[PDB]
Amino acid sequence: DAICSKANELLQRSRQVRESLKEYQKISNQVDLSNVCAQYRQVRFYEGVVELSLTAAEKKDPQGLGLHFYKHGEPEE
Repeated sequence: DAICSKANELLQRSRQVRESLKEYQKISNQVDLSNVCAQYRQVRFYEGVVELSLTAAEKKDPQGLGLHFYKHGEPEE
């Protein structure tokens, strides 16, 4: 929440103008990231953003739970 707001600000300062990028990496998580992502791109940060997205994906899951889900591929839990 508040942390998220801080993150947006973190990037926002970075929008104005390496360090802020790092600060973002620390914060990265969830849906708000979508909006935040557009911001990363503004200063041509495509490459870092992908690892960012990927790391986040792994961070929530750790780990390999989804793979099991696919194996069954069941609609059940």
